[PDB]
Amino acid sequence: YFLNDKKSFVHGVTVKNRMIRLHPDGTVLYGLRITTTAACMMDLRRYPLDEQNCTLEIESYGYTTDDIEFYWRGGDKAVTGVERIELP
Amino acid sequence: YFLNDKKSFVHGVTVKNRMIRLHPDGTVLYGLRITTTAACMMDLRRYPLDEQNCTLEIESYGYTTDDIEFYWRGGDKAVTGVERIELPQFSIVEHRLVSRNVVFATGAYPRLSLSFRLKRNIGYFILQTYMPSILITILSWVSFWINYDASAARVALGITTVLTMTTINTHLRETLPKIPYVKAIDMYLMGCFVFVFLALLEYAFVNYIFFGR
Amino acid sequence: MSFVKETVDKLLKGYDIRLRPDFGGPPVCVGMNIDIASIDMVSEVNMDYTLTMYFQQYWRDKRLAYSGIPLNLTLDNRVADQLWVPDTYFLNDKKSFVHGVTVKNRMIRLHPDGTVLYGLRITTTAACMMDLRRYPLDEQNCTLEIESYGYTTDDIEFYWRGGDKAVTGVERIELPQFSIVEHRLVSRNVVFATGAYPRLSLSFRLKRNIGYFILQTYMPSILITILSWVSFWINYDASAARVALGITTVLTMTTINTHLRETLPKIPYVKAIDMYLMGCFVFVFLALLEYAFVNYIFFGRDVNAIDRWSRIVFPFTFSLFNLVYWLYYV
Amino acid sequence: YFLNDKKSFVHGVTVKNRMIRLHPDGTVLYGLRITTTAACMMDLRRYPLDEQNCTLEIESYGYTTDDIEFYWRGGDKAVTGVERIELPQFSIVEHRLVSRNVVFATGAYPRLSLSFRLKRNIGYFILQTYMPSILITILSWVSFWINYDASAARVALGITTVLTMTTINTHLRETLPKIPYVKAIDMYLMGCFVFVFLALLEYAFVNYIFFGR
Amino acid sequence: DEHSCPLEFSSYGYPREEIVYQWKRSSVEVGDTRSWRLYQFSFVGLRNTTEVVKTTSGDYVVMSVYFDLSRRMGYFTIQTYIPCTLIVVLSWVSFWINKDAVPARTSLGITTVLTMTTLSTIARKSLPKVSYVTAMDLFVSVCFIFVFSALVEYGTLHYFVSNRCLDGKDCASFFCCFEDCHIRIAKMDSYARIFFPTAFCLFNLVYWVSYLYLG
Amino acid sequence: GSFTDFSTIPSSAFKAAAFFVLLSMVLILGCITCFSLFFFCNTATVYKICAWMQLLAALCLVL
Amino acid sequence: QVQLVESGGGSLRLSCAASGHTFNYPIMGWFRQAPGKEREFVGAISWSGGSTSYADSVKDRFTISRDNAKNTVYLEMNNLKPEDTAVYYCAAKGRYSGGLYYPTNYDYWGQGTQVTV
Amino acid sequence: QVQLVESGGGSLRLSCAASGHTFNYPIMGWFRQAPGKEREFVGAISWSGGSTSYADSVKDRFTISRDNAKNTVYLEMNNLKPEDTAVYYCAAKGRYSGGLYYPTNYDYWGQGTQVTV
Ligand SMILES: *[C@@H]1O[C@H](CO)[C@@H](O[C@@H]2O[C@H](CO)[C@@H](O[C@@H]3O[C@H](CO[C@H]4O[C@H](CO[C@H]5O[C@H](CO)[C@@H](O)[C@H](O)[C@@H]5O)[C@@H](O)[C@H](O[C@H]5O[C@H](CO)[C@@H](O)[C@H](O)[C@@H]5O)[C@@H]4O)[C@@H](O)[C@H](O[C@H]4O[C@H](CO)[C@@H](O)[C@H](O)[C@@H]4O)[C@@H]3O)[C@H](O)[C@H]2NC(C)=O)[C@H](O)[C@H]1NC(C)=O
Ligand SMILES: *[C@@H]1O[C@H](CO)[C@@H](O[C@@H]2O[C@H](CO)[C@@H](O[C@@H]3O[C@H](CO[C@H]4O[C@H](CO)[C@@H](O)[C@H](O)[C@@H]4O)[C@@H](O)[C@H](O[C@H]4O[C@H](CO)[C@@H](O)[C@H](O)[C@@H]4O)[C@@H]3O)[C@H](O)[C@H]2NC(C)=O)[C@H](O)[C@H]1NC(C)=O
Ligand SMILES: CCCCCCCC/C=C/CCCCCCCC(=O)O[C@H](COC(=O)CCCCCCCCCCCCCCC)COP(=O)(O)OC[C@@H](O)CO
Ligand SMILES: CCCCCCCC/C=C\CCCCCCCC(=O)O[C@H](COC(=O)CCCCCCCCCCCCCCC)COP(=O)(O)OC[C@@H](O)CO
Ligand SMILES: *[C@@H]1O[C@H](CO)[C@@H](O[C@@H]2O[C@H](CO)[C@@H](O[C@@H]3O[C@H](CO)[C@@H](O)[C@H](O)[C@@H]3O)[C@H](O)[C@H]2NC(C)=O)[C@H](O)[C@H]1NC(C)=O
Ligand SMILES: CCCCCCCCCCCC(=O)OC[C@H](COP(=O)([O-])O)OC(=O)CCCCCCCCCCC
Ligand SMILES: CC(C)CCC[C@@H](C)[C@H]1CC[C@H]2[C@@H]3CC=C4C[C@@H](O)CC[C@]4(C)[C@H]3CC[C@]12C
Ligand SMILES: CC(C)CCC[C@@H](C)[C@H]1CC[C@H]2[C@@H]3CC=C4C[C@@H](O)CC[C@]4(C)[C@H]3CC[C@]12C
Ligand SMILES: CCCCCCCCCCCCCCCC(=O)O
Ligand SMILES: CCCCCCCCCCCCCCCC(=O)O
Ligand SMILES: CCCCCCCCCCCCCCCC
Ligand SMILES: CCCCCCCCCCCCCCCC
Ligand SMILES: CCCCCCCCCCCCCCCC
Ligand SMILES: *[C@@H]1O[C@H](CO)[C@@H](O)[C@H](O)[C@H]1NC(C)=O
Ligand SMILES: CCCCCCCCCC
Ligand SMILES: CCCCCCCCCC
Ligand SMILES: CCCCCCCCCC
Ligand SMILES: CCCCCC
Ligand SMILES: CCCCCC
Ligand SMILES: CCCCCC
Repeated sequence: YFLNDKKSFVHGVTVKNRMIRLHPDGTVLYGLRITTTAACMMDLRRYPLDEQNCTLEIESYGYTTDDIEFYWRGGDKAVTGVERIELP
Repeated sequence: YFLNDKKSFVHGVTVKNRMIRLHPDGTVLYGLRITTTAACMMDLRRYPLDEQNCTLEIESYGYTTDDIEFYWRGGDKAVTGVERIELPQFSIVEHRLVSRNVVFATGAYPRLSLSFRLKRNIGYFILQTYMPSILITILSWVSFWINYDASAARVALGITTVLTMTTINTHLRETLPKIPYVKAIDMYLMGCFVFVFLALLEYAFVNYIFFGR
Repeated sequence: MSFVKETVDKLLKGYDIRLRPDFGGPPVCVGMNIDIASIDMVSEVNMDYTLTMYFQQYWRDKRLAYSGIPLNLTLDNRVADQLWVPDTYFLNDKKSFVHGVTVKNRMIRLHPDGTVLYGLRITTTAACMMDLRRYPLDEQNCTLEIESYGYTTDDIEFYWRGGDKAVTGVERIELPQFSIVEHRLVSRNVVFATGAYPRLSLSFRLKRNIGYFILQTYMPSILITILSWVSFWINYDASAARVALGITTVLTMTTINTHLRETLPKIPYVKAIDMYLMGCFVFVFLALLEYAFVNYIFFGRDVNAIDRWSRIVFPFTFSLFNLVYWLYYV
Repeated sequence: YFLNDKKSFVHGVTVKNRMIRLHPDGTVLYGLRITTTAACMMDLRRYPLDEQNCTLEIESYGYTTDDIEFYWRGGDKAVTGVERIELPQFSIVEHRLVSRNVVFATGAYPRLSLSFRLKRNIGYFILQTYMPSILITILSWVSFWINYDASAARVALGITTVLTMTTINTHLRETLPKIPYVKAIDMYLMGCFVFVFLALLEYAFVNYIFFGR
Repeated sequence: DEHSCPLEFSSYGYPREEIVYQWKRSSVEVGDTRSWRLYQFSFVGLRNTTEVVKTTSGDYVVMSVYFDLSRRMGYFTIQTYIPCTLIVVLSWVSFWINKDAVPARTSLGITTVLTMTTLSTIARKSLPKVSYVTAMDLFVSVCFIFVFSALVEYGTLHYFVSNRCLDGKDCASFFCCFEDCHIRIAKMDSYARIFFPTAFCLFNLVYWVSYLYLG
Repeated sequence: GSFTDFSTIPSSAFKAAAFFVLLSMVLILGCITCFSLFFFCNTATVYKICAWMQLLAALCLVL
Repeated sequence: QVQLVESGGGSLRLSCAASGHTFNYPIMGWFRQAPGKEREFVGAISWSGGSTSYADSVKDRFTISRDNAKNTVYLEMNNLKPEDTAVYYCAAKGRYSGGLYYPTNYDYWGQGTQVTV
Repeated sequence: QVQLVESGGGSLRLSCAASGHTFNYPIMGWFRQAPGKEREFVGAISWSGGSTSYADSVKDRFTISRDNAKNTVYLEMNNLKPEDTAVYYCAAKGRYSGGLYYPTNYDYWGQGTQVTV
């Protein structure tokens, strides 16, 4: 789940934008297309000459580290497509 | 159910934010991530110098106190995250938890209540809404130190101060116009308007008495 | 009737819904066909457009093939859920849905040769980033991108059924502030790490209507500047008159600019209309400064040379500014 | 289904607002309570003196005229409540019911159409836009009768009339739907603006000829 | 204004011959009115009704509860009614201002017109965009006409001063004052000083009495 | 029905009748204002001014 | 309603002028009917003047323009063939009528001009 | 369309100038093709500047930047090694084209500049 989300959904046209892929070994790959509205507290005391740090926090809802352990697959190369982000 | 709720939901991405945890002694814990748009009365009579007291009332729907009894687990430690709240315009002064039984002639129903007191920050209002009105009134007072025969100058000063006051009051639509109630800012603006009006009327008296007859 | 019923039940029987047609064989081939109904409001603030259409996917499935029953069947709501359909999705959509009232606007028609036709009525809000640098003299390019979600080109191929006639109903669009100059249909194979996915693009080119802005932005600013030039012909010793004229022209320019940026979309970066308005503002400010210079030099500290120079240079400079602006931005 | 709908739903309180009724002969009556947002393209060139024709198009989705046919039960009395409808900006002058068979490549599909003709009422427009515009245009002509030597008075009057016309134009668009194309109200405002502009420009000629040289 | 907002319900499909509704006892119960979120209106009680509405599907028993609401007038008073009257008085100030102060009186009149124009927009900030005229809009329009008339009066004064049968006789002399006619235009200021307040007071009296009592 | 909302008035004849009665009201209130003008202007002139204005109000009311 | 009138009839320019409630019938279509043959869809034009649609046979030969300032549609022809000899009609279509190629969907027709080559 | 032209072939600065519809093709990437070796991605720059991406082989050595004064993108090639010899090309990529590292996703390619050292 996303601990900072205020409203999130999975796109559902034409079908539900999900995906599961299985391999000959036991591995499973699970993909979703998700739009979220995430809270980002802003320090606007220096507005408009300000710099903001926004975050997205991903966590398990009821499993501890004894049961589930997260990690970025690929390290710093895990998140892709940041160059596509453009704002006015 | 939350009595004063208008619209609430349980988050559902990637899965429903709902957990059930059992214990060997038969005990059960149920957790939910809920976003509730609860409704609280506000006394906007002293706005922007007000201090709201909003509440969340938790109540059982079907069962009475004879079947279900609500209580706060941990006494005063039941609610956490008041430090984590960060509102831009409001500032939390105190939070309270009250458990009781609403008494009906038919029976008694349990209820819990979590209340927050939210003072409003007045620096922004003192900077934007109040200070220009005071400066405009002080500018309107400038007419008394100008020569009494400077008719064009004094009349232009007074009437343009009135026009500026009206301009401020109309484009003050940011300060709660859509819902109309008499607040405190309205009284202050009305007083400043009356003062500038009297300032112009003063030169009216001066001109008629001393320049004509 | 019962013959049709039991035959349809048999067609359902023995059908694997998690498996596409010809899993080990060549890829399935899906022909897309869009019938536009309308393009609703197009937002510069959100950089998106809302589009309503009838979206049709045509393909062949030998599993759902029957002999006899010459009429082409029509599954509606329930057994339709028990058939494989492509996992097509719109890459750039922000919010979309299939219309529900009175019934789900969906249709599945099976021809006796195993062919399947799947129609949907879809409204979708799609992202359209806009180059608002020549606004309101801008020309925009919006697109709708259709792609398979999980299957690469080796499993599914997409195409435009009917070629350039695949998309119809473009003439039906009646946007108020935009005119559709051209539209195009494109098919590509975008390459990801997994492989080459199919992609279709339906592109529209939009040209904004400009008479609104000519009426309410460019004309009042020009008239206010021309009014500001009247000080040069007003007598130089008319201090109250000239000062009131100049400062009230400045006030009117600020009023126009402020209420204009209030009524217009937010657009938090520079445009062309802003440059024009700032030029007019600078012109009226310079006119007031010119009077200040006149008042200090003469009457302070046979028309005077400063006003004689102003009368000829200010209209001339404003004309050059207009020429440069219009040539640069047109 | 409604062909020109943008968003619609069936009300679901307290239960689904739906009804099935059977008759012994075999007739079936099927009722729903539907709120729908339909598209109505508008020719706002003559705004606010315009007249709109907003239609609702009812059509079968899958079936064709070889399978299903439509008709208005009760004929012209198939739609009611139109006389009871009230709107803040429009009056329903007339309503019409039509039945057609739209032709497509697949075949001819049935269609029903319910059209309303709406006439906009102009009292508030006359009160706030047309009236003060005319009055300010008239006020701009007082400079003609004001003395030619008095320059401050005439210049202030003309330029303040221009400012007031600009204020009226701007604040109008702070109320009017953006409607972004030319309209009759915009043409009238531009005409009044040009009139006050020429009235102010007249004193420029007067002052130059009879004081400057 | 006062309103009677309804809340009406019935069975959707079952006519009067199939389902019949009845109030249990004593209409409906209302909690303490202070807890209610009504800020623009004041509660003036409620009432209940039941009827048989006739529809094409059949006859249906429709129950209804009307809540009476009365608008509060303080906010609109301070926002519009007091500033408009004060601006009209400031328009009247021109008459007491000396006639020779041409820039002063002209600027005063035209800026009062501008201020009335500015105040005229805040009226419809809390109402649906309607086509007809409300009482506050009518009041603002009358005030605008008053200030316009004051400025026109000064214009006329400045122009005219800067320039320079049985039982009666003659039929016209008796029905007109064409004799002699000038002098009175100079005393136009003295006439207006008492004419304008009397007109505005008469308008206020008739307007307020009609809107409060006869309606 | 209300005078401010001409959309609700049943007919143009009703609109015209209301307009004429309103003109009569305005003219008679013009007299009740010129009762102020009795202070300064000459009595014969003010009396004739209301005589004509009341005649006009009467004609408007008859129409 | 709308009243349509066709005029005109190798640079040939036909003109279809519309009067009345032209807004309610935005799309305007040109058809041709040679002797013996039935009506065939030559072209179609929208309200705003963009998104013109021509038939396969005469896609590039003809060009259709529009100007709502006078409510007239111009059908230009560059190179004419001797199969083009026919009676040319103009018609108007509603906003939710249907397809463009079917004359039944069009409501108001014109008397139609004659062209021979 | 868009046309890309390279120029500028210790520290070597390579400037790729773009002329045309640059907005429709926001991202610009750099590729190198040594003789006998396949075309290989090196880095990429977004539309609004920043968000630079680089290949693993040339990390912390090459730094791409853009000023858009004349629609120019500068590779600013530094720490030149003998293995870093190849024909360098600048290419344009649309808003929705896919991954940066694949030449097929890039629409328009420049002429290409040679560097041999
Ligand atoms: C708001 O704006 C909208 C904008 O469109 C406007 O809409 C139009 O409204 C007018 C009425 O004012 C509609 O006109 C009517 O249409 C009737 C139906 O026409 C179709 O069907 C005709 C055949 O009959 C149908 O119905 C019978 C049963 O009644 C059924 O058996 C048939 O199978 C069929 O379904 C058909 O003829 C007609 O036209 C086609 O075919 C003829 C063939 O000769 C051809 O000439 C046409 O070119 C066309 O191809 C169409 O397909 C129609 O019956 C009706 O007729 C009236 O006049 C005739 C004589 O002219 C009388 O005989 C008859 O009794 C009627 O009095 C009339 O023409 C029009 O269709 C609307 N347009 C659209 C697109 O919906 C609204 O009116 C506006 N309203 C407001 C409130 O502002
Ligand atoms: C925002 O505003 C709301 C609305 O006013 C406040 O809500 C109230 O909070 C107060 C406390 O702050 C509550 O008062 C408390 O009730 C407790 C429980 O009452 C029990 O006892 C009664 C009588 O026997 C039973 O009927 C009931 O069912 C319960 O069993 C009391 O224990 C509290 O005690 C004080 O008074 C008693 C006398 O009654 C003394 O004996 C105690 O020693 C002590 O002095 C107190 O009376 C009140 O009920 C709440 N009202 C509502 C509607 O919730 C919020 O507190 C306020 N929030 C902020 C932050 O300001
Ligand atoms: C409920 C029933 C109604 C009751 C109310 C009844 C109202 C009663 C007043 C009537 C005034 C008109 C009466 C006829 C006036 C006749 C004239 C008269 O009386 O004498 C003159 C005025 O006297 C006077 O004080 C009269 C001065 C005018 C006073 C009127 C003020 C305006 C009244 C606003 C309307 C309020 C009432 C209605 C409200 C709904 C003064 O001569 P004087 O030679 O010295 O001058 C110098 C000259 O030579 C000029 O240089
Ligand atoms: C000494 C001081 C002097 C101060 C000045 C004194 C003058 C006072 C000011 C204005 C008077 C206004 C009179 C206007 C008369 C027109 C009244 C009218 O209603 O005309 C409508 C339009 O006409 C039509 O269709 C077509 C005809 C349109 C013509 C509309 C007239 C606008 C001009 C306005 C005149 C401005 C003043 C001019 C004074 C010089 C028709 O009804 P309709 O069902 O649609 O309404 C429903 C809607 O109002 C819902 O409430
Ligand atoms: C089930 O429906 C399909 C259509 O979804 C029927 O087949 C299609 O029928 C149409 C109409 O005949 C064919 O279109 C054209 O027909 C004319 C006839 O003169 C011909 O000249 C054209 O060249 C064209 O063929 C269409 O090609 C045909 N093909 C498809 C896509 O299925 C089918 O007959 C229906 N089955 C039954 C018996 O209900
Ligand atoms: C009216 C606009 C607002 C005016 C506000 C009040 C300002 C003062 C108005 C005084 C009007 C008046 O009494 O006019 C008298 C003069 C006499 O001039 P002359 O013939 O002695 O040179 O007459 C003239 O100068 C000639 C007549 C000029 C007025 C013509 C108006 C025509 C309007 C109808 C459309 C043609
Ligand atoms: C001081 C004196 C001169 C003021 C005169 C004000 C008069 C002329 C004003 C006040 C109230 C006004 C009316 C108020 C409401 C409406 C309804 C609208 O749909 C048409 C205009 C109409 C009918 C107005 C006409 C002008 C009117 C009668
Ligand atoms: C001072 C003199 C010259 C003119 C005064 C005229 C005044 C009193 C007139 C002008 C317009 C009039 C209003 C016009 C319309 C209505 C609506 C009606 O439902 C009640 C009366 C009411 C509210 C009128 C009250 C009186 C009124 C305000
Ligand atoms: C809405 C129109 C208002 C018109 C205002 C007219 C103001 C001037 C009236 C002058 C009256 C006195 C002089 C009349 C001279 C004459 O007509 O002969
Ligand atoms: C809100 C009140 C406005 C003013 C009302 C004034 C009414 C009285 C009219 C006085 C007219 C005579 C003034 C001059 C008298 C003198 O000669 O000193
Ligand atoms: C809330 C109590 C009822 C409403 C009271 C409104 C008072 C408005 C007074 C405005 C002044 C009118 C008379 C002015 C006379 C010069
Ligand atoms: C519930 C209170 C509503 C406000 C009622 C008006 C209060 C008085 C406002 C100030 C009036 C000033 C009039 C100008 C002359 C002193
Ligand atoms: C509701 C606004 C009331 C405004 C009152 C302003 C003060 C009026 C004082 C009276 C001025 C005239 C006195 C002299 C008359 C001869
Ligand atoms: C409301 O309904 C009840 C029950 O039917 C009835 O007794 C009562 O008279 C009605 N009216 C009021 C005002 O309560
Ligand atoms: C704020 C009012 C105007 C201040 C006048 C200052 C007077 C200085 C007297 C020496
Ligand atoms: C607006 C009221 C102005 C009054 C001027 C002075 C009256 C006479 C004082 C003796
Ligand atoms: C810029 C507008 C001012 C025009 C003044 C023209 C004066 C002409 C004198 C013959
Ligand atoms: C920004 C434009 C300035 C023009 C100066 C004449
Ligand atoms: C575009 C017209 C400009 C005129 C400047 C004098
Ligand atoms: C809008 C054109 C006005 C022309 C006035 C002479």
